[PDB]
Amino acid sequence: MQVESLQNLQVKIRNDERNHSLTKKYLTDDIVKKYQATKTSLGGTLAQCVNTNAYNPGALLPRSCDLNAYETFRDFFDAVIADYHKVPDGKIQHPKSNFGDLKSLSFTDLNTYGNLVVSTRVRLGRTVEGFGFGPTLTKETRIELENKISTALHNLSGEYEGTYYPLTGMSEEDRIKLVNDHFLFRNDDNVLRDAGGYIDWPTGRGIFINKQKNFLVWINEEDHIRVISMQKGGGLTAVYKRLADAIQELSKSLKFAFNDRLGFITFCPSNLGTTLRASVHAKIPMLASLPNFKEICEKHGIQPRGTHGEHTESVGGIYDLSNKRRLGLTELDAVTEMHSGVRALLELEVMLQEYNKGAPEGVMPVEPLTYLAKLLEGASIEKCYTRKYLTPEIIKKYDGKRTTHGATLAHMIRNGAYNNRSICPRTGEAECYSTFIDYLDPLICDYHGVKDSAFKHPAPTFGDLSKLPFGDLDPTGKFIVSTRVRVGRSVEGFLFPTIMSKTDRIKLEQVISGALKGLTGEHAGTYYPLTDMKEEDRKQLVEDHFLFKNDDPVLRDAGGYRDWPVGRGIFHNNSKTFLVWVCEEDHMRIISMQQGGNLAAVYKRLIEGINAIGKSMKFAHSDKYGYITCCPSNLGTSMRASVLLKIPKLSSQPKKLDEICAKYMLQARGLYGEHTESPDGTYDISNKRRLGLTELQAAHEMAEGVAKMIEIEKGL
Ligand SMILES: Nc1ncnc2c1ncn2[C@@H]1O[C@H](COP(=O)(O)OP(=O)(O)O)[C@@H](O)[C@H]1O
Ligand SMILES: Nc1ncnc2c1ncn2[C@@H]1O[C@H](COP(=O)(O)OP(=O)(O)O)[C@@H](O)[C@H]1O
Ligand SMILES: N=C(N)NCCS(=O)(=O)O
Ligand SMILES: N=C(N)NCCS(=O)(=O)O
Ligand SMILES: [Mg+2]
Ligand SMILES: [Mg+2]
Repeated sequence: MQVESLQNLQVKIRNDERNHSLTKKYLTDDIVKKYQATKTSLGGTLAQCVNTNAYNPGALLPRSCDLNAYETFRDFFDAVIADYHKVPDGKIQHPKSNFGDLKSLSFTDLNTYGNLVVSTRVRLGRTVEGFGFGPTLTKETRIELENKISTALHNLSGEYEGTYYPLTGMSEEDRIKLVNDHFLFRNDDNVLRDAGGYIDWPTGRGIFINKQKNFLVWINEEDHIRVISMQKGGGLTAVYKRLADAIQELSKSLKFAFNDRLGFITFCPSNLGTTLRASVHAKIPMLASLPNFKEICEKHGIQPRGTHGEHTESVGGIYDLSNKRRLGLTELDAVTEMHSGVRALLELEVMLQEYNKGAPEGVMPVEPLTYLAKLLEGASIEKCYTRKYLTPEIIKKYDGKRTTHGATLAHMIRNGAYNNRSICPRTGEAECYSTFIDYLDPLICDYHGVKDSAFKHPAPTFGDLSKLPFGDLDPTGKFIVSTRVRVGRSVEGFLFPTIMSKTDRIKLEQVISGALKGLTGEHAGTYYPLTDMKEEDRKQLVEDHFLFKNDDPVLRDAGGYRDWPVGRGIFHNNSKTFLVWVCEEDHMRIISMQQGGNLAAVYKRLIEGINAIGKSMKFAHSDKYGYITCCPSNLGTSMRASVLLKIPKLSSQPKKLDEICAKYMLQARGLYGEHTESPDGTYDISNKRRLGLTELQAAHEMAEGVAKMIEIEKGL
């Protein structure tokens, strides 16, 4: 196989902005210098290994010119393997082959759990010693390999009797039937092609199929052999045993390449070790719809794969589920993990289907309350309001309940269950605060530090915008970078961004963007739908502290990134002193900011903007809780006044900082908001409480708070 010089290949890969491969990562100048003239014992080169990465930016891994590539270019492959298979401290290791004691082995049929499994499949790969892969085979040696393999296949015992169908002179209608029946590989794998997988096609290739049609072998496609066991239903025990017996019989007729570090050698580094992939095709549309679906799979040791294109137009929800691991465990370990992980996922799909029977369409489905309650147990009952008030009495009273429009208690604790460092819930609609009042009301009192709960949250009280109890603090630029004040609002009649539907978002955005487009004067500006905004535009505004971020796991697991990015947007005036996030955590976030410390100018611009917006829609509001929001922490005024405060460096004593914080009902966030760290010792310094006080008071408790936190400056 003739390819470009290794150094050309490295340039192409490196200058390709789209390439994010492990090849790119580890194909270093040192590596290229060390290996550029080196040949394997079968005549292969590192260039032949990485060729495909140069022409397919999407591929994550290299391939191998032949089985000796792993040893000959070890500095390169070990790095790639250690990373991909997540090997601890790069001590790559693989245990001796072990399928288990077949006569005593039994796994429950996977259709026990909701009867969702169309079919079950297990496959292995093997390399035969003394032969190269695509880059280093000749036409005649590939045919010799093919003959050696088919010969051993014909000598297989009774259950494995069948027919070998070479790919050469097989009709295009037989081939296309076999592929759709899930029996045969496809033709169109560009990664494989540019790795040399289709040289001299179709000679030396074929498929073996037994009479029963539940065991089959691919010769010289992606590996020397791919050995496959499969049938309808969820009978994994039978599928596994059939595979294991076949490969043990074949092991006596063929010498398979095996490595003490890497296990069985394969063409792609992804398949080293067991090479074993045990899979089901299962109907799991609700589990598949969850925000953290992939991570839930990963956590159970399972990789999900789509099946899009394998069915008619209206067939959905069918996924390939398999053990993610290959390397550093036995075959028995692998299929056991597959079986435990898939069972758990399938059971979770049954629980979701039961628990969300009858819920509104497009509304996020949720795990059962007692399931999420158990995950929440990894959170601290002293820091986490979400857990502290989720008592056994609460679960008993509220499990099974829905608001009028479908919100549950399970919904609002879900972000906490999956992000145990998070400390507040995220509600689904305004009606949550009455429906689930026994849980939310004492949490609300605790967080906001209500002292006399006999009284209403004050009516909206913004004060006289002409004579304010603060003015320009007027600093230098020594402590305060930028002054900012924001409020959240909800629109009556709409579910919150957590569980609202796509169609809801489209209608909400229309209401709000309409009002925003009509703002005049200092508040006149442009609305930017996230659907039309470029990725470097968006990231600039985010790093400029103007736009909300799109990768917060806590908001993601609460439902807030569903149907992304439909109905999300940023509005701002030309100066960017006034801004509105449409449908992030809340329906609205109305923001005023500028460089400097002039809180009064910032505050005034904010209040004027709120009133103008409020002409076109009714904000959700209660006597007890004031302006209602997604998170209970943002009730009342829903107001957060803040500056980014360079305190070099009271950070030095983060307890002199935490004391000076608890002492004002103020909160410390990172440079880029909550759940971020602070370089520079620069701190997001805001008033903590928003309920049980007016908008003037909230901003004054901040002013006094910062005025004082500053003053412990160069007395230091
Ligand atoms: N559990 C299963 N039941 C039926 N067919 C399957 C199953 N798992 C995989 N397949 C089929 O195998 C073929 C190739 O799948 P692929 O994802 O490349 O798996 P592998 O890498 O193990 O060959 C496709 O037709 C796919 O539908
Ligand atoms: N005083 C400030 N100056 C500049 N940016 C700020 C200030 N306060 C908050 N931000 C930014 O606003 C964004 C929102 O983050 P977050 O902490 O979630 O605040 P909220 O959601 O209450 O608006 C973040 O990028 C944060 O860095
Ligand atoms: N083809 C296999 N075996 N894995 C996919 C890796 S890659 O094509 O993304 O490099
Ligand atoms: N409501 C927001 N964004 N944060 C509350 C604090 S936490 O729940 O994210 O820990
Ligand atoms: Mg495949
Ligand atoms: Mg936020």
